[PDB]
Amino acid sequence: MAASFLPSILVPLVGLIFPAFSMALFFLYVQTDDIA
Amino acid sequence: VDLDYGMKNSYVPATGGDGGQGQFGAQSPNDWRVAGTSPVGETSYAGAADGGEEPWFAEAISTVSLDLQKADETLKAFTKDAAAFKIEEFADAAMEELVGKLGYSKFLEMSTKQLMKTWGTL
Amino acid sequence: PFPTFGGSTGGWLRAAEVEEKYAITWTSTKEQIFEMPTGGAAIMRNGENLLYLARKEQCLALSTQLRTFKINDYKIYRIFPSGEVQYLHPKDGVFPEKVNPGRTSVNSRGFSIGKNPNPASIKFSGITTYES
Amino acid sequence: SHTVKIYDTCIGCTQCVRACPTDVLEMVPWDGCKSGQIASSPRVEDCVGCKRCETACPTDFLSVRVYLGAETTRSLGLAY
Amino acid sequence: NVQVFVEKDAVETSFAKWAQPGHFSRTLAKGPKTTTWIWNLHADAHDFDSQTSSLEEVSRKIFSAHFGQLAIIFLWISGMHFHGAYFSNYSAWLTDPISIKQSSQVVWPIVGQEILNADVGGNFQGIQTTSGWFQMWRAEGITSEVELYWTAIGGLAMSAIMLFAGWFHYHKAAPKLEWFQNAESMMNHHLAGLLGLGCLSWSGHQIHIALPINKLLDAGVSPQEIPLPHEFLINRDLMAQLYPSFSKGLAPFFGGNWGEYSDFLTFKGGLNPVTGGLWLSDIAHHHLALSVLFIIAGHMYRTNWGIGHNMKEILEAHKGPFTGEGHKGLYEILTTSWHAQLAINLAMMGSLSIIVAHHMYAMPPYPYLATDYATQLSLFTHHMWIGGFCVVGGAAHGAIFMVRDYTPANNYNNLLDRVLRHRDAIISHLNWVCIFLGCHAFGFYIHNDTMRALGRPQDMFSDKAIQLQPIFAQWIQNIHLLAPGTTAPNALATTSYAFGGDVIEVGGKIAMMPIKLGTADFMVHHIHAFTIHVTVLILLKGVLYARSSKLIPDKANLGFRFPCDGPGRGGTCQSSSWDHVFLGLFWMYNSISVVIFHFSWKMQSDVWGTITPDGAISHITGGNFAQSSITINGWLRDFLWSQASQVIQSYGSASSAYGLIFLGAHFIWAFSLMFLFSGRGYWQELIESIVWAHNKLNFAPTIQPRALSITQGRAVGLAHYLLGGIGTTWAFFLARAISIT
Amino acid sequence: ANFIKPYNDDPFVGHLATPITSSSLTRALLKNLPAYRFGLTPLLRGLEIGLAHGYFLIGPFAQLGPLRNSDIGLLAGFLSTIGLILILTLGLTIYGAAAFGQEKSNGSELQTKKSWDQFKGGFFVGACGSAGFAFICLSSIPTFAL
Amino acid sequence: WVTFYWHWKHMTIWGGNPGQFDESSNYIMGWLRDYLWLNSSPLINGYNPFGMNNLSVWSWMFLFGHLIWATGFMFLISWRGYWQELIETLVWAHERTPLANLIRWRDKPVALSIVQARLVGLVHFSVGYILTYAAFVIASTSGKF
Ligand code: CLA
Ligand code: CLA
Ligand code: CLA
Ligand code: CLA
Ligand code: CLA
Ligand code: CLA
Ligand SMILES: CCCCCCCCCCCCCCCC(=O)OC[C@H](COP(=O)(O)OC[C@@H](O)CO)OC(=O)CCCCCCCCCCCCCCC
Ligand SMILES: CC1=C(/C=C/C(C)=C/C=C/C(C)=C/C=C/C=C(C)/C=C/C=C(C)/C=C/C2=C(C)CCCC2(C)C)C(C)(C)CCC1
Ligand SMILES: CC1=C(/C=C/C(C)=C/C=C/C(C)=C/C=C/C=C(C)/C=C/C=C(C)/C=C/C2=C(C)CCCC2(C)C)C(C)(C)CCC1
Ligand SMILES: CC1=C(C/C=C(\C)CCC[C@H](C)CCC[C@H](C)CCCC(C)C)C(=O)c2ccccc2C1=O
Ligand code: SF4
Ligand code: SF4
Repeated sequence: MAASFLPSILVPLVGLIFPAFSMALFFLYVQTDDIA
Repeated sequence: VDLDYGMKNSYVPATGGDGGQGQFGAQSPNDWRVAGTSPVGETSYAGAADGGEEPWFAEAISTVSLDLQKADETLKAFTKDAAAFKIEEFADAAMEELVGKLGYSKFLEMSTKQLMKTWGTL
Repeated sequence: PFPTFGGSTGGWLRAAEVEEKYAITWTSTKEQIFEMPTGGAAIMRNGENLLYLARKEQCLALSTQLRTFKINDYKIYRIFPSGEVQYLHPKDGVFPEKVNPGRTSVNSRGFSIGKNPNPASIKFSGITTYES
Repeated sequence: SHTVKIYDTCIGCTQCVRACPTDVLEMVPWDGCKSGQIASSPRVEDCVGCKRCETACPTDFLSVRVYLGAETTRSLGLAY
Repeated sequence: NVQVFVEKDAVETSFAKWAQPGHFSRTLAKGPKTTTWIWNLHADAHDFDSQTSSLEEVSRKIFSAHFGQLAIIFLWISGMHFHGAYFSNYSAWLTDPISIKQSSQVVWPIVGQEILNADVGGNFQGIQTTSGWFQMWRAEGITSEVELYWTAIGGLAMSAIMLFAGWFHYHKAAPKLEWFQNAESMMNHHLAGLLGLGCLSWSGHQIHIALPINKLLDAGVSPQEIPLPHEFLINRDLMAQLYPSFSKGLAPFFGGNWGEYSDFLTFKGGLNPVTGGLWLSDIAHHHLALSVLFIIAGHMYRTNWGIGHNMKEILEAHKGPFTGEGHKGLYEILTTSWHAQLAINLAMMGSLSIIVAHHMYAMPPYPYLATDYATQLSLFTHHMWIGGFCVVGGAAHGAIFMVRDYTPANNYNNLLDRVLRHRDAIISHLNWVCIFLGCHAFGFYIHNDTMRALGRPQDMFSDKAIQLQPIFAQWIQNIHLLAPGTTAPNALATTSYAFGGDVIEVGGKIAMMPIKLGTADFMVHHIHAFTIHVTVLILLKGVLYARSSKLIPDKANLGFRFPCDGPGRGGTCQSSSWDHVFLGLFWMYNSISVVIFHFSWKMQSDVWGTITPDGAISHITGGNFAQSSITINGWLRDFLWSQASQVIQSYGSASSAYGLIFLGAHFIWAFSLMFLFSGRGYWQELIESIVWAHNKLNFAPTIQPRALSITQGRAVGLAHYLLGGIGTTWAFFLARAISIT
Repeated sequence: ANFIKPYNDDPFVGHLATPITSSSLTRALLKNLPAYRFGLTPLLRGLEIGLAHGYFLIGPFAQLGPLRNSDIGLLAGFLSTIGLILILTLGLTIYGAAAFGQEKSNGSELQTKKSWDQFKGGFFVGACGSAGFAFICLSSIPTFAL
Repeated sequence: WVTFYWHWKHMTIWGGNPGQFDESSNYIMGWLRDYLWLNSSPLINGYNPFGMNNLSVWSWMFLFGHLIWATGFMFLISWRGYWQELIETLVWAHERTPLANLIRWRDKPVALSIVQARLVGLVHFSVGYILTYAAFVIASTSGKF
């Protein structure tokens, strides 16, 4: 393992996985009927 | 038939910038957020109409109607206080004379002196 | 007692089934064409007519049009999905534009509009100046 | 729901009531003016906020004031 | 019974009401209390149906106003002829149409503006004009400035006659409403008389005057040696020298041997090789056949002699199982509403203007028009703009009909009623079509820009890559190219060389050559489809939701033109049908702008240019359309940035007026955004502070200053937007085309 | 004579019975599609729908994707199809969570949380398997020559 | 205006010819021709039919900014009532479409509010303005010097 691999590892995680999960979480939070 | 059925909703009026629930209620007591259409033989929500062999247009079938008898009865129920006020100012049997002699809507529409005039006839 | 109408895409939607619906009834003394607020023309029946609409404003627009026909007996109801009815208009049997004894004033403030308090004077109270 | 207030400069001309498209307003007896009536807004749950009532009001400044607030299905004028 | 009913001395002639501004309006008649009054006065001046409830009076006002418009048009034409007669190089241009630049406007020497008098040739200095006057005059047979002077004198006479006729038919002899409601007789006269006799008489002029004069002029005869036009009338031998069948005379016409006239009534097609325009003999045959067709068409409707069709009967019979009552009620609509008629007629006239633009570029009808690239560009662009405005106006007046003249009682279960009954379906499907077209058509360009930027040319939509060939258009082009011998066997050449064939060369410049269609043409045609569909969406929504909607159920009671119904219901700004016209105008501007840019670039890149006697073709922009027009960057760089060179480098030359107008149009376009982006509440509040300053010095108008109304703010913003954008394109096109021609 | 009438003989509902909405073809088709067909378990509805969609979804990726001209173009198209199916499955999952809540479902109707989870799982399996089947079919295209 | 002034004066200084600014800045056509048009050249050729260089990202951002600015015009010019009426037909279409009406929104679709549309138009306008000018200034300065 080397740090030079990190972009091709991390960029898909930051630009695809993270926005998708963040958007799904925000959608679920805004659709929740009782938050508190 | 309850008269505050509209008011008994889940709308909680805010403390500012909100007129609240007025004479009939701010919103329906029924949750509008229901499911979409459903397969043949199934219902999407509790009181949904069975679209039969065409469930995709199930929401175009009416389960909410107003039969004329319910209309007359709710007319009387919702205006019972106004009629009570009109007999209170014109003055049980007298109200039954007036509302059968000329009508209930007409009894609401007339004036206490005018009803004192029509009570002159018998 | 439905008027003679061939239908349109402008009628009520799922809300009429799940949230609320409106009905207007009236008595016509002849068969006459009128304008549906949802688009298109319908033929009133001689006698009682009943019409279902998605909004109260549609019912009142139709009633305003009925007034041009010399028809003043129209009644407007709200119907909930359970089948409960609310008699809405005219609420007391008398049109709101005609003053009626037994009505109580609602939402009056006993001063001219220029006497409402200053916003900075009610900060963090949760109220607005027009409600205090 | 929107807020509709009547101030005591009302002259009971009934123009706001005739202007209202959703029947929010009505005339009630009152001894504060020559006409012997004042405007009232008992049914603010049906107010859409069009402000036709304010357009109709002849006083200076207005005697009926509509303050827009919490939106509902009724106040948004939704047929759906 | 078709009869003439006229009331005499209907309206007094007097200047009293000229001194009472706003007399036509009951409200405006009381005089101004605020500056709003002033604006209202101009807005309601020609709104005749709001000035009176009588249809007869509206008809009379419309008739007289039409005469006034005709007088103005005659004045304009007469002025053009007078400028040709006294401020032009027409005589010099006649001798050498190729090297002399047409010019019919001269400027006075003042503040240095005389630089605008370009060295156009022919011992003449002036402005190069692009409206095609010289080509039209040469096609008519005009060879001298004296003929132009007489045409101008007649134009003045006709202008005065139209003005008197308008005064007479308003104030002295005003027809009754029953006269106006004569659709059958009006159609019979306008088809047979106006169109048929017009075509027949113009064919007479072309056969007797224009044809021999142009045959001589093409043959190289000097204009000063060509016989005067009346000699061709009084000397059948003069015509027999040119067209031998004139030595037979009219005997073949009444004998039926019309083939004898084949020498001057032809079906050649193509273009005249000397002039680069259509053969005048083809044009004469065309006008003669059209005259016959129109005269026939003008006997269809019944007036007074039993025979003929009743329009109401025909309309009433056309109904089917999908359409209820069908066309019943339409006749009553179109004979009682001026707005319904105007909607139809504006739609038709605008579409016709667009058609004119296309047909006049592809089949150039006048001599030496095809190689006058400035004139071709200006005529195409001008007629495109006129057509766009007229189609939008037709939409607007349809909306006005819906608001004001539509009656539910007269439209029960007919086509109009059923359209109103499925407006939601219509608008939802049109909305989806617009999204589909926009996404795909514009996404092609966006995809291409991204691919080229990423260094992936092989992934683009292009001819050299993933291809989008307009195969249907190509199939049609091939069919039209093969037509002359087979499906039009009597045609000697193609209707237009744009479909295929040789290159038509005039003076070393290309008049017309085949216009090939590839991937770039596919993309741009789908952009055109997209913009038109969106414009239709806006305007059809304005018509179908003019009376009511789920948002505002009583829109018709608010009228055609109102700013809004208040901030309630979420906000109702621009819900009126006038606002739909307002938005449709922006979209029409977008559409026509794209169409004229497509024309300009495609013609410069693939059609226009020079051609050596050997055969080597050098196009104006070197054929860059195919690979540059497939990205937005290519339009920004290879079209706008590159072709703006002439307009921005024009200072200090005869084209400097174009650079100035380019800048001023940019300025007015940006100035419009102040009105379009803001609202009158702000401006009224600012005016309060300014009125304060005036009051602080003891003076202020009793006509209290007011910010423009909401609707006037929108109207002003849009008017300046259109003026600015269109004028910018105008200056840019004119500088570019004068350089390249 | 009249091929349009109000839907359900109700003039005031916003719908019309036309040949498009109410022809025998339309009714037979719609009643037989797995989203509506009587008697299917939610899992089987999901499975049939996934099988239908995953098969055609591979085509655009295989034939037009960036690696279409490489010899692993089909494999890349399959991978792209699987990624699209995962995106759609996330959509279905969060949709079910929003539309039905997280409480235990009281019924077996498709428009319930447990049934929708079954339907979503069936869709994922059907779509991925169908993309794989299309990959196999596209690995060897028959010319149909005797 | 401020940054245009700074940039043009510095570009003419850096280019060795201050006299071009000194003479052409006195009329608007000088700004349009000698500042914007003349200095657009390396930016608009970051990619073209012949290839691309490292300025292609700025060319793309330039067009991106123009597009965002123009899209902001839509919110600024067209107002709410039109859009609300259109969205009404969209709701009708979705409720009446088989296999799509299996799915329903839980938040009723409405047009953006009056103030919200002003803000959205302003944000699009501002972002487009900034991105367009940043691309121009960076690309023109770096592709020339
Ligand atoms: C806040 C400043 C900041 C910004 C804008 C970026 C931006 C970037 N980083 Mg870098 N990174 C940062 C700080 C930052 N980094 C720090 C402090 C470290 C040391 C831990 C790193 C370690 C790092 C590595 C190893 C790599 C990147 C890479 C990248 C690029 C791709 C994104 C990615 O996959 O990273 C993944 C980032 C992380 C795993 C750690 C992120 C740590 C920062 C502090 C998160 C910042 C949160 C932020 C402030 C929240 C506010 C923003 C929001 C409100 C909009 C992108 C240019 C990739 C690259 O260079 O591709 C060519 C890459 O391989 N970053
Ligand atoms: C078709 C429209 C038209 C247009 C746009 C032009 C335009 C022009 N003409 Mg041409 N012309 C025309 C028709 C037209 N003409 C016609 C029909 C004739 C035959 C009469 C001529 C005969 C002609 C000649 C002989 C000459 C021109 C010239 C010109 C140029 C200078 C005009 C000028 O500044 O005069 C001066 C402008 C004024 C004095 C402005 C006065 C405006 C009045 C006062 C306002 C009117 C408003 C309203 C009607 C009145 C209300 C108040 C009232 C009741 C008191 C200009 C390009 C000149 C030229 O080309 O020079 C090289 C020139 O010598 N024209
Ligand atoms: C603001 C309106 C406007 C203006 C300023 C112009 C200006 C011009 N037009 Mg254009 N035009 C317009 C609207 C306008 N047009 C519209 C709406 C149409 C569609 C009908 C046309 C169709 C048209 C044609 C066919 C021609 C022009 C030409 C011209 C140029 C010469 C002017 C002239 O006197 O030619 C006089 C016109 C002719 C000599 C030809 C007229 C032939 C048409 C078919 C006659 C139709 C008349 C008919 C009765 C109209 C009723 C239509 C019917 C369906 C009811 C000038 C640039 C001419 C040109 O470009 O010359 C270089 C030219 O040939 N125009
Ligand atoms: C046959 C052509 C025709 C006719 C006879 C009419 C007639 C009418 N229109 Mg219609 N309309 C038309 C075409 C026509 N229109 C077209 C092509 C459009 C699309 C643009 C429209 C769109 C339209 C709208 C939106 C409205 C009308 C309205 C009207 C009515 C009022 C007219 C008025 O009082 O304005 C008075 C005339 C003016 C105030 C002049 C305006 C000047 C314009 C805006 C700019 C001129 C620019 C100039 C040429 C360039 C100068 C450049 C220089 C300064 C550098 C009248 C019935 C109004 C109505 O209420 O109907 C009942 C209305 O609201 N029209
Ligand atoms: C350049 C600026 C701009 C843009 C992009 C738009 C875009 C649009 N306008 Mg608007 N408009 C504009 C200026 C603009 N307008 C201005 C200045 C005004 C004031 C006059 C208006 C007034 C107006 C009216 C009155 C109407 C429109 C309508 C529309 C829509 C047309 C339907 C369509 O094609 O959608 C397709 C989308 C596009 C064409 C935009 C980009 C498409 C991309 C390139 C391809 C697909 C990408 C995809 C979504 C992936 C995105 C990835 C992302 C998640 C990262 C479209 C969204 C109409 C409408 O809504 O009809 C349904 C409509 O009626 N506009
Ligand atoms: C909107 C127009 C548009 C179109 C048609 C394309 C097309 C393409 N893009 Mg491009 N692109 C676009 C805009 C567009 N792009 C935009 C706005 C951007 C951002 C700037 C890009 C950025 C981009 C990149 C970075 C790449 C592409 C690539 C591609 C290619 C592969 C895409 C793919 O496989 O999708 C898959 C498609 C689907 C899964 C479904 C397509 C839709 C189906 C077919 C509709 C079917 C409906 C049906 C007929 C309805 C009825 C059916 C029945 C039941 C009745 C393809 C040629 C890739 C490439 O390599 O190009 C060569 C690539 O790497 N694009
Ligand atoms: C290529 C041009 C543009 C094509 C657009 C869409 C291509 C799809 C094919 C549609 C053509 C046939 C339409 C039905 C066939 C047709 O021509 O009419 C057939 C039929 C006519 O019915 P009847 O026989 O009752 O007609 C009696 C007549 O006298 C009318 O009174 O019309 C209908 O059934 C309703 C028409 C609405 C049908 C809506 C279909 C979708 C329309 C698409 C929008 C059209 C755009 C054009 C606007 C100007
Ligand atoms: C350009 C111009 C102008 C001029 C115009 C003109 C010059 C015109 C002319 C026109 C003409 C000059 C016309 C003519 C007409 C004619 C006609 C249209 C005729 C017809 C006829 C027929 C129909 C025939 C028939 C017959 C026969 C066949 C046989 C037997 C006998 C008879 C005779 C019956 C003016 C000044 C206005 C100004 C503006 C521009
Ligand atoms: C008919 C018709 C039509 C339409 C068409 C279409 C649209 C079609 C489609 C089609 C399709 C769209 C198809 C699909 C197919 C699919 C398939 C064929 C699938 C299969 C699959 C499989 C077999 C799989 C399996 C599996 C699983 C499940 C799991 C594990 C793995 C495996 C692989 C074993 C139209 C309109 C034109 C009209 C005419 C007629
Ligand atoms: C600038 C602007 C104004 C202010 C502009 C006004 C009031 C126009 C002023 C027009 C002048 C007064 C008429 C023409 C007169 C000349 C400019 C000066 C000559 C002065 C005298 C000879 C009359 C609005 O009122 C407005 C309203 C609604 C939306 C947008 C806007 C808007 O953008
Ligand atoms: S509030 Fe205004 S409009 Fe209403 S009654 Fe009072 S004075 Fe008249
Ligand atoms: S006053 Fe202006 S901002 Fe307010 S609703 Fe009307 S048009 Fe919109």
